[PDB]
Amino acid sequence: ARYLGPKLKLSRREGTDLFLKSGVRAIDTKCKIEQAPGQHGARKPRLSDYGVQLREKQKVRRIYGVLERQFRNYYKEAARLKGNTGENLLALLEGRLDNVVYRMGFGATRAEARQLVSHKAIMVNGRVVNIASYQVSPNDVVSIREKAKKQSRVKAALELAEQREKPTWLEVDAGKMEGTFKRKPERSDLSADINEHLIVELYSK
Amino acid sequence: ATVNQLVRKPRARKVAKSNVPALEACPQKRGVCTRVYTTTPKKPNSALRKVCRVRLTNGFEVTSYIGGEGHNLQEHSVILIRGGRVKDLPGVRYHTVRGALDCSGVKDRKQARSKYGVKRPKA
Amino acid sequence: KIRTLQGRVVSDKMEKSIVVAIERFVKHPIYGKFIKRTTKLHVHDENNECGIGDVVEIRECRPLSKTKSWTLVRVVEKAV
Amino acid sequence: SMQDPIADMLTRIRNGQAANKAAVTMPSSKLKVAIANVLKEEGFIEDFKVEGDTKPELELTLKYFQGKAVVESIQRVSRPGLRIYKRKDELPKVMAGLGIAVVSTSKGVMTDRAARQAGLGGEIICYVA
Amino acid sequence: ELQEKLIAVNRVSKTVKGGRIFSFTALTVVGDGNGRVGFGYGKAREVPAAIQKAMEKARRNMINVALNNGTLQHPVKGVHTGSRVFMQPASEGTGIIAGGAMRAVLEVAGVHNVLAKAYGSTNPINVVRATIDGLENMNSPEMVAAKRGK
Amino acid sequence: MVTIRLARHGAKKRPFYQVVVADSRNARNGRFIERVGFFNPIASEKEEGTRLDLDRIAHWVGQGATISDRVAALIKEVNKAA
RNA sequence: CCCGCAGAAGAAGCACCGGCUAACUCCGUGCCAGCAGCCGCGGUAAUACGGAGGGUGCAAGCGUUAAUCGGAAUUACUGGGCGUAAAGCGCACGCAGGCGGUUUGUUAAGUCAGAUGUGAAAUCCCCGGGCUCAACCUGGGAACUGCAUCUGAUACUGGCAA
RNA sequence: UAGCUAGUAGGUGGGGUAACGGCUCACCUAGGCGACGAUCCCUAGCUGGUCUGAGAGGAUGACCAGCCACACUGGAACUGA
Repeated sequence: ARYLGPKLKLSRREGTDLFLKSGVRAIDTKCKIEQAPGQHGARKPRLSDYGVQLREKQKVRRIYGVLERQFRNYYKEAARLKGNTGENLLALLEGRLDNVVYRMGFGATRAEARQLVSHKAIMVNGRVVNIASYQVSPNDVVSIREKAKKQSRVKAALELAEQREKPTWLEVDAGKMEGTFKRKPERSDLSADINEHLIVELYSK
Repeated sequence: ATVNQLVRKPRARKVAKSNVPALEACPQKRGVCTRVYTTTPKKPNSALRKVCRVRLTNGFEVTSYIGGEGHNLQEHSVILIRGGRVKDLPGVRYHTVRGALDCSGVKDRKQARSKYGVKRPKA
Repeated sequence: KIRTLQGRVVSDKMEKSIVVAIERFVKHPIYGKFIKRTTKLHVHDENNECGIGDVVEIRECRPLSKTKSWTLVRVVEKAV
Repeated sequence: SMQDPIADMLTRIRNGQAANKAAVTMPSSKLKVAIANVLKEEGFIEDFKVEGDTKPELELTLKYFQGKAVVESIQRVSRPGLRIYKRKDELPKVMAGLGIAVVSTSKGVMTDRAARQAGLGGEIICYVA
Repeated sequence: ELQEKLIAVNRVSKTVKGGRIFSFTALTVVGDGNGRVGFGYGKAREVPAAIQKAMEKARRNMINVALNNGTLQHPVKGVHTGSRVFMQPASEGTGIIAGGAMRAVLEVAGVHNVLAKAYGSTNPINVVRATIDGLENMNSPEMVAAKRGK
Repeated sequence: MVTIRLARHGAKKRPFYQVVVADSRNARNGRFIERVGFFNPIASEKEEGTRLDLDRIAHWVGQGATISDRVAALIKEVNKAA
């Protein structure tokens, strides 16, 4: 029900940093990125069309830490909502509670944020939410409880929040350790390199 | 094709009957395996293929392939037939479920283990 | 008013009764062609004024025999 | 025998556009002049002219924009073998609105735009694309 | 800004005097990403010479398409030899959802989000030829209004 | 006898009762003449918990319908407004 | 449901890796053992068999089998064909049937527009609400493409008269 | 599977039912249904719906709800709204 394995291997099959070990240090430096996703990893794949579509879906799931039935349900919900299904799908992945806890700098990675969410260290709107996939509405206040406030992790995580780009659709404020999800993220406000038409076309075959 | 001709007599695609009269279209059936054979295949292949002939529980006497390397079937040995054609033998339409009623799992197997009735080796 | 139908006499020979064919003109559900379609009805008339080949209006009433739940109102267009 | 003179008219116009014909004559009727008036109004033909006294003859001066022909594809929809009567909601648009569909409504012979604006459906005669 | 991609390579044969002789055919489509689609066939004795002749023929023999915002305009049907092909503008009907060998020409064509369904034969050499014929005889609202006055 | 009565429709350990007008010898969640309101015994402490069409209820009691003890309790709860 | 305790401590499999189809090498076997949905692999260096290492896909599931629809425009109403691929009766006459040039008038049956009654509730869809979320439950609407009746319109089709 | 039907089709009168009605009986007429598929044969509970489908359709009708039928098998009535 979640991955639990070598993370930088997943980041190495995709060829791109999936932010799976954000943590203390800088850019990887001990990953052997691009070089060998397994034993025959030095081989160029010469990847197919199914391979590029598949590999795009796997990039997105392995970023946000979602498995397939849950992702597939996000595609059905993004499909039925009015508008653009790629952009709706990223809006559904960005409203996840573990993601919003990661974006605010409360967790160093999304797995650490998922353990903060999971171990009842996070309230939304003054109610404790235990669930990684809670869908944070706009104009909500998500914060850390009094237990697990001033624990080392979150402090260190806010320390590495300043190294990243400070997302526009949040009120990050780390003094009180509370945040406000203000609006839904625009497609132009996130990541610029994921090709969601490939995963629309992957599920539409 | 003219719409009058279809009002007089509509389109009708045929029924496309079943490859496997395991009757009622049940997932498995059980049978008694009246005998055990080895049978030579069709022309481009050559082997001796281990195949039983089975009196099912619904009356039908059908022949059935036995998967994997080596079996313990002999003539009474109540087995669970499955459904699935072996193209290389003329007229077998079924398989035996290994790891079922009187059909043991394949000895010393480690991969694709579930489809041969073999439990996980303790390690 | 009352709901009535119009049709033509298809046969005559019965003892104070008649039988009337009705022509409903209905679109085929699959093919979209408007097709003629009949409805033969055993219709009552007191004193059997209408003969074969007529055109007659007809209303529904209580049962008067087996099938027969229909009775004429106006014989029109008898022309032979 | 002739059993659909409208499809005959549209055949005359397809084969006149296809042969770079300047003008097209045919026997005339009220429905053909109604359709021809819709075609002139919507810009698919240049002009029409009904002559004769006892045997009227409709004449359509055709259009050619460039070397290409203006009437790209004219089709007969409600043929005599199978007539097609659409409501005001079922009333189709051809080439996503770039191409009219001549519907005979109770108010007269109109286009799809004009009869969907008038709020009434009818018998859809031909697609002009 | 050329955006080339190959669809199909095949091994054809000839059958001379002494045995057979095997040649390779490419089939590529180039296009800028805003109309301007071409395809080229090209055949040669090895595969990279075949693709190079195909690209070189496809860079010339390139056709204009009157796109909409990012997509087609009206539904269009193009036919070639045995290969009948439908397309539907799918006004932001997200993603290019076309068959094989039609996804490529629609991809480099610059269209983004149409609905397709090839019928008939679906030989790749004739399913393009039935997409360009198709995208070629698809005209814009400023062309139809040019033709018919307004 | 026609009865204005409750009919259990929510999930397990979470009932939602719909007050209907049924011929009394039908099943509970079976055939009814018309539904006329609802009653959620939880709902949350928000706004309603219960709405109930008093005009149609007065119509059916005018016809001769009987009322169970809960529906009488709900009409005694929502008296005219509160 | 809330709080406290102790400690990462009790908690990961299953299929697949020749092409289709994401994912590759070594060893054993040598037309055997066996695999296989189709194409087909195996007769000594097998990316197809059996094992190992590695990888891929799913995940408290995963595969196989049975069954349905899809793909299948391979029954084609939407939406196919018939010189040679299957397919034009050996040729005609003709009843029932289907279709029917052109003008005017009337009708208004088909057709169209509106109204009313009905089309049970649930289910599907939309906008909300409650279970920590979700599944689930639920409020209101839309929908139920229909039928019947009444009111109109009269271009087309039909009836009638010329 | 091309003919089926003699209470059969209709009429008059008597009886019967809560109620019309060949529902039943006597008499009279010789009809009625059928290629728009009667009769015979095989299968089947029906629907709201469910699954699939872009759709039109195709398959199906487990749970939930409406209707029908049955209560070991064949038949009959009694009590009773």
